[PDB]
Amino acid sequence: QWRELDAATRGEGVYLWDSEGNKIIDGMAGLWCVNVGYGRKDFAEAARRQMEELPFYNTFFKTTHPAVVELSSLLAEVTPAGFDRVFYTNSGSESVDTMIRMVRRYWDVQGKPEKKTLIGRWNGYHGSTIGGASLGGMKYMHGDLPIPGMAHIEQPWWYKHGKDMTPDEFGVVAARWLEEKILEIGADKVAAFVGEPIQGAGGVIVPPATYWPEIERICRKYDVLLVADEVICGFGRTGEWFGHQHFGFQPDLFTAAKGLSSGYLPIGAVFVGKRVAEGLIAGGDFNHGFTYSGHPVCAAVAHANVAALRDEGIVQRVKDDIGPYMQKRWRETFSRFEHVDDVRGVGMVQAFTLVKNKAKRELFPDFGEIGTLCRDIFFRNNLIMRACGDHIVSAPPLVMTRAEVDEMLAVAERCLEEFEQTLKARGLA
Amino acid sequence: RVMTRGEGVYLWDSEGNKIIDGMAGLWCVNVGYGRKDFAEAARRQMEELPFYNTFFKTTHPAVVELSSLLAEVTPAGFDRVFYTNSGSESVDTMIRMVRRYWDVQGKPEKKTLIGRWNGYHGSTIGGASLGGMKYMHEQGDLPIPGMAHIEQPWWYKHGKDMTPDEFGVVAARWLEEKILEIGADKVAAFVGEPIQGAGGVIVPPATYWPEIERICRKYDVLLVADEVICGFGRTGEWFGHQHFGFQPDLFTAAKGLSSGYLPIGAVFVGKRVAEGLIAGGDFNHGFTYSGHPVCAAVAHANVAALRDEGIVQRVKDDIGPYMQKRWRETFSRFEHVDDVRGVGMVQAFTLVKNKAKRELFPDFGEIGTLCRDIFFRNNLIMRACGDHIVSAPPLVMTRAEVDEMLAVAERCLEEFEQTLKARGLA
Repeated sequence: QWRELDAATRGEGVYLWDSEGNKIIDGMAGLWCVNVGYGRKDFAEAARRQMEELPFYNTFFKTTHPAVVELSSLLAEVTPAGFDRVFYTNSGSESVDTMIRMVRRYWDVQGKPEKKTLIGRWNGYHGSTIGGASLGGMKYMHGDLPIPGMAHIEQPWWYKHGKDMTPDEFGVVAARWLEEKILEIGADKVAAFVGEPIQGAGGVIVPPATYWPEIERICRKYDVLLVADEVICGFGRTGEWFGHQHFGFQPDLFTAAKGLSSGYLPIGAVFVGKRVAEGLIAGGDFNHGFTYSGHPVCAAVAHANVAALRDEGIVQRVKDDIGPYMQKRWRETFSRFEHVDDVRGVGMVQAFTLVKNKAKRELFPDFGEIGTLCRDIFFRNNLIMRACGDHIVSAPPLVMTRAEVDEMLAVAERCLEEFEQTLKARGLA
Repeated sequence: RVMTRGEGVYLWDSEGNKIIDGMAGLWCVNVGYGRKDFAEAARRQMEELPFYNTFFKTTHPAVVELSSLLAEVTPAGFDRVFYTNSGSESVDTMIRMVRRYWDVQGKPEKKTLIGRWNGYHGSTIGGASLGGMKYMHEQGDLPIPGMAHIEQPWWYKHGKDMTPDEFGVVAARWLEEKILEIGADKVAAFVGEPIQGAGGVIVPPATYWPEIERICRKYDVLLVADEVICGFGRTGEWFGHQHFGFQPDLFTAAKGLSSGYLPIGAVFVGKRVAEGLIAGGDFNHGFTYSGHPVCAAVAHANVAALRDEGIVQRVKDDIGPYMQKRWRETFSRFEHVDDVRGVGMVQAFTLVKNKAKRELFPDFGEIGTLCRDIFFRNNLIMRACGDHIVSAPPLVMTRAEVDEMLAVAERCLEEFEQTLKARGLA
């Protein structure tokens, strides 16, 4: 009946439940976002409390809503220095859209109305808004997109574009693709470069260690703003509070998604560095949001989420305990298989790639076909892992226990033992 | 001044001063404040299942339940809804659907959407482009391609010697002339708020929309209503386009769907367009898996209340007519107030330099801020859109509360007139 109306039961910890009684291991944590796992009844209480006390705070008053002030203050403590001014929204997509406007408007204030082009990457994802889909580098997205002033460079995907280079060597090369694009367009027309510290929807593409430092060198060289999209890597996913902290680059601003509330309520934000912030304040355009922005109820729940991620040592636990454990076990489990390679990951994000031949580094034809097939197995065994093309990705709730990790891998191991079984059964060597 | 509480149509500050909210948050708090039963709906849903995954072949029940409910309050033909987080996202999504739709029909050149100057459709790059705010077209480098604009049906300004009913036909035909200037083969849709809200509650003549609709059909152009404000009982009908009597192919909604208690939005897709998108496959995912359970649960409670408690029906039959009658009885006498207008529970008027010449004050907006500051000093929230003064209080407002709000409002304008003459601006 539910399927019928749709076409026209529970969650707790890292587990989900169906009406058939079967438990389900959610290795995706909703949409990369449910970082503290499900069943957080103190979040529900924080939401109720706020929706019964003050669910609104109107412009009429000089001040701003307490819960927002309280959230802004807590976030300042967990975010790196120079990000006191935050701009709240309802989603990561809206975050990206907003920062696209802030980026262009900033240069206007700086008396450089030519600097409007943002450079993204192919296979990069930055939301579903028109501007967001334009900044992204997905094909099946490209509403007459992209909009003007949007350019793209190739992604740091060593396995495919690495040739005979070492990852670190390929990191420099891949990063200098940006320099090439900048000189092609003209630095005076380039406003910013935007990238996920790790490409999420693109199949968890982890760039070499040399990549981001080189991207930053180039940005600073040509006076191009550096923007990180923490949509997925945000809030402990890599072990650090933010992806750009792990890879060691400092963006002028960055975008966050509902991971900020572990997906319990819709919310997002753009964190604006001092340099850019003073530019926007000098303009006066986004001053209304730096003050009045943020839905009270969502702020309250988001506050409790952040407070929990820090106070309960969930984030620190990813960097010290469960992260290193997940990476070692992930690599121990998937390195045996004949059609699995490029096993990768950091903190609580992992992935690998289904391949025809590991020796040749030969990918399967019709990139995506074999991935979906492997996904179907995962879904028959009540294990949720996502297939981005022929990439299998993982991103469970950060509070997952070592025991729960082994359990998940145990199931995943079966699925692949079967995957290669079906593979050879269909004649796909 | 610190806000402590909200109850019904009032806001209370830290000192105990009562504040009449004549704007209902942002045109959205329709059932009023102090709704503790919604808090329960949210609480319950968030403890049980505050999310849903695409592993199953099902859609979260709370969402299905909401969809099923909305289908009963929306006109026939609107069975499929695409949920979002805000009115802005709805507009942006609607833009992508409209264009994707014509791609399915083999008409890839049919991509230009037409809006109106002084129109408002969110704050996203696409929404701002479709909107007609000039102070908003420069920032962000707007508008984006495939976006055009026609003049607004503002009679007081562009009415000349025509009667409103005649002006309504002329204003509507601006759409046709634009379509022909661009070429019908390039026009994907026309988009408009049934009543321009942020523009200053611009109520078009009764002849406007019916003519707009005829033109859209004539040139095979999609018609899109933006119910960001008129939605959910504002005009007395569940949706503005119902009041003015036109059937859009899709319409967008904002957090009024949950009375602003939680961020939520939706795109309502008619038969024609829905069937089209399904043939594509681009959006088929969101017609089922889109929507946040908690927000959906609070929306369900809001919509259920709006209907089951006769709140909307009451606007149409009781407080609406009363509000309009009283609104006009109150402001008609003032020398520098004209174009007293409104319907249901959205009203407005315009501060003018001289009613005779229909002359407006210079620097449209300077005088609106002056008058607005008076409302605020007296703990009354009514918005100023230029020299336009607008009002859209909670639909559950009682008659006595209407009289109270109008009493203070009249007091503020008596002052306005005096400070106008004192400053030699009469």
